[PDB]
Amino acid sequence: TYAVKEIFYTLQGEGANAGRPAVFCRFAGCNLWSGREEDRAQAVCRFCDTDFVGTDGENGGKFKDADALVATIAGLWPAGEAHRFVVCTGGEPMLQLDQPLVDALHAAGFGIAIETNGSLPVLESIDWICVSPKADAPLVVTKGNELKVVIPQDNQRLADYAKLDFEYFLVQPMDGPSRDLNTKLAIDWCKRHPQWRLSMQTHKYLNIP
Amino acid sequence: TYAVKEIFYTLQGEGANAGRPAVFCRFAGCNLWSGREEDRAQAVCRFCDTDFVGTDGENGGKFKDADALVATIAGLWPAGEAHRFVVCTGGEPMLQLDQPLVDALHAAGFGIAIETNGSLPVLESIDWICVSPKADAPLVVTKGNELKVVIPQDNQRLADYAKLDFEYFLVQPMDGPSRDLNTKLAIDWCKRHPQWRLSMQTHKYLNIP
Ligand SMILES: C[S@@+](CC[C@H](N)C(=O)[O-])C[C@H]1O[C@@H](n2cnc3c(N)ncnc32)[C@H](O)[C@@H]1O
Ligand SMILES: C[S@@+](CC[C@H](N)C(=O)[O-])C[C@H]1O[C@@H](n2cnc3c(N)ncnc32)[C@H](O)[C@@H]1O
Ligand SMILES: Nc1nc2c(c(=O)[nH]1)N[C@@H](C(=O)O)CN2
Ligand SMILES: Nc1nc2c(c(=O)[nH]1)N[C@@H](C(=O)O)CN2
Ligand code: SF4
Ligand code: SF4
Ligand SMILES: [Mn+2]
Ligand SMILES: [Mn+2]
Ligand SMILES: [Mn+2]
Ligand SMILES: [Mn+2]
Repeated sequence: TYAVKEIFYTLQGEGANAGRPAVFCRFAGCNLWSGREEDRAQAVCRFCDTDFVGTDGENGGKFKDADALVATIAGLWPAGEAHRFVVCTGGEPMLQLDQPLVDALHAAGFGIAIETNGSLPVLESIDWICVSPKADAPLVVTKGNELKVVIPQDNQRLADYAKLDFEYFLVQPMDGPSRDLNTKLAIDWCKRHPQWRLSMQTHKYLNIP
Repeated sequence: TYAVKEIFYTLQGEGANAGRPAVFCRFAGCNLWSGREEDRAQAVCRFCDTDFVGTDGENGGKFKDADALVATIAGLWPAGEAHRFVVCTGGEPMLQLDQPLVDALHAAGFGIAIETNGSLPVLESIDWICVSPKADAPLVVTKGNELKVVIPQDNQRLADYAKLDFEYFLVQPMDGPSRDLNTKLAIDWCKRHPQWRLSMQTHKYLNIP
């Protein structure tokens, strides 16, 4: 049984796959923040820009089983077109994403990517694993496809992240009152340490979902 | 002997390698346009956003041999740092880029990328080949790493491009009086034909070289 905030079709705005068309499956609930504004100031993750509370969003609800969720996802894809790609996000998707859902998606010709905070173990049958480490949470996922670190955070040990087993290392400017400031920092960080790449939140520049 | 407009260190703003730190070596001169505004109206490629006329730009000039150019390129890279990466562009870089320069760059630990219009045969020892087909020009390069097509151009057979031997198929909005309009078009194209991914000129949004 799966609780989902919203499901929509658009372009991936972040990371190495930015610009790629995908269906976004936004699971509800996160392990690092309740999602209520009253708890934000005391949460483990405090900079979230997302509403993952409830199942009242576009195409969002409580789903019977795997097949029922896949039917909604596959129905948003353009008819007759291939290159099927779903991004599982939230919220923290590893609170709900299980092997039978992964298998049902693979069966429906989808490649599966995940946006996860790294605090939970992940299914390695997932095709694209994106980890965004929170500085005050434990990091148990130390291998994957891209490590997308939102900067700046306090207690952040940025250089240590580059010793982990990932293909791509990205820093992403923290959105908020200082997005312009943080963007210049991220750019500077990459030019000083070219192992890193800049991940822009392009969907906020294109004004698309 | 190489005629170079400008050499500068920044982030690659376009394509699959967007956000990646790179030295740009912008070669002077193109075969699809003289470079002067008087000729733009009757040139083969008529939408260029770049100045590639002359050798007066930053770190520009005429270079005695390959070793002199490599020295200037390597001197812009952060000291004691690896992941060396140069983007050869222009201008049409395949007018001047040859095997000695390619070998000298590799010997200096640089991975080589090229931005080329596809009208001239490329050196297949180049590590990243980006081809941007011009609709009214011949296309003699039909295999490479990424195919980055600027849309809309007239006489453009867009879907035909998808059947060429490339790894990534990107559409990039034509900048000009209709950038916002062309961006809407590009997004819509990718969502209709998800084999294609969106390529933004992110450096114009970050306001960086
Ligand atoms: C909303 S999270 C959902 C997935 C999971 N909870 C995680 O943190 O990876 C999706 C992505 O957006 C990033 N993100 C969230 N709030 C952000 C902010 N204010 N600025 C920049 N990126 C942010 C997260 O770091 C993560 O990479
Ligand atoms: C200036 S060209 C130099 C390399 C080569 N002459 C070519 O056209 O690929 C660099 C890149 O910028 C793109 N470009 C040039 N003018 C543009 C414009 N007005 N809008 C968007 N992209 C543009 C080209 O298509 C190419 O991919
Ligand atoms: N288009 C788009 N891409 C995204 C986001 C988002 O809100 N929109 N936010 C992040 C997410 O929800 O995983 C990362 N990628
Ligand atoms: N940062 C940056 N990246 C670029 C461009 C440019 O002008 N700046 N223009 C294009 C180029 O000159 O190759 C593509 N990539
Ligand atoms: S872990 Fe991810 S989903 Fe949870 S609050 Fe932080 S950014 Fe938002
Ligand atoms: S081929 Fe490239 S460099 Fe030449 S005019 Fe066209 S966009 Fe500019
Ligand atoms: Mn988001
Ligand atoms: Mn909301
Ligand atoms: Mn340019
Ligand atoms: Mn100029």
